[PDB]
Amino acid sequence: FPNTYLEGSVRVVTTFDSEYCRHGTCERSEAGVCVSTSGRWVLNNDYYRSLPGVFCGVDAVNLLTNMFTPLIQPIGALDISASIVAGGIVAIVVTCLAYY
Amino acid sequence: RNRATRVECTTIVNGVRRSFYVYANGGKGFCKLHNWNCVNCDTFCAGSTF
Amino acid sequence: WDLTAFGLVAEWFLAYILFTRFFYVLGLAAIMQLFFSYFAVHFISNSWLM
Amino acid sequence: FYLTNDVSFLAHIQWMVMFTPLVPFWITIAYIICISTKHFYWFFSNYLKR
Amino acid sequence: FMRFRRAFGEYSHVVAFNTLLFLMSFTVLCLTPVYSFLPGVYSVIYLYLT
Amino acid sequence: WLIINLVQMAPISAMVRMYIFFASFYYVWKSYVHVVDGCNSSTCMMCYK
Repeated sequence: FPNTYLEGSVRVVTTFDSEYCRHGTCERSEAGVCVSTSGRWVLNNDYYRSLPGVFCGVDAVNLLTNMFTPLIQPIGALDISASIVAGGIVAIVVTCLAYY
Repeated sequence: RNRATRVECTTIVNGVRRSFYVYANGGKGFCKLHNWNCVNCDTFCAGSTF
Repeated sequence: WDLTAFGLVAEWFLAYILFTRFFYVLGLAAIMQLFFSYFAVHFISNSWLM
Repeated sequence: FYLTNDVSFLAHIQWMVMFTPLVPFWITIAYIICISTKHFYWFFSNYLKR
Repeated sequence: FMRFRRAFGEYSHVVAFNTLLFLMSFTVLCLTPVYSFLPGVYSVIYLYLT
Repeated sequence: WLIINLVQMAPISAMVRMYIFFASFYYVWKSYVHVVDGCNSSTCMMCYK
């Protein structure tokens, strides 16, 4: 198992390049840092950086920069959480334009 | 629409134009195999469509 | 007992009896609906218009 | 902006149909906000304002 | 119904405003099972806007 | 790029199943046509004669 930086409802895991495995199935994961809003299992492998509530990146700054990746994605990538993403841009745009 | 039994047509033999008739059923059936009003179109007897 | 399927079959039979030029577009719509219901998912991604 | 509403509606529909799948999301949301502010003002004035 | 219609306008100013808050609360509740930290901050911002 | 996108649209099994569906429908339609209208080779007498 990889080292865990935090434990609980919010989980932060840093991994090397190895086939980390536990009771069940095994998969290979690239080295990096991963964080999830839920206590569910997380990995740097593919099919893991697709699930909602899961953030990943090469480093701490890389993860923070990649957190905004869906924002430049063409429309039609989120289904339910589109409203909050839209509002987070609408508020900034309306303020920065209409006032300043 | 048409109850005709004979149909006219022409052809050229030895540089002259002759004429001959083609027989038809006259109002019964359609024969979708060759979409023409035929009479027993499977026998080479006289009077059959050809 | 239930006989909805028999009623639908009878409706389809009566529709086929009253053949027109526009029956093909309805058949195409039906077969497309069946095909989309049967597979779906696989080739739908992005393209909200699609 | 420098067009009549009659052609403006068609222009908006054409732009939304054509350019949507290949443009960043924030551009689309800004377009929507700029189009809908003129009605948001009316709605807020007539049903929410004090 | 006319008496109720005449009486409704006094509370309509609150009835209209309640809808947006209800919609926002429902959306936040729907988004709970993935981001299990939202209810805490949402209550604080709710109280701040109150 | 259009060709690359088209070829990578779906896995092979889904393509095979979709081709099977259309082939089955086409063969069913051809059989239905062969039932009513008749075959060209009436010499063999088939079963409709």
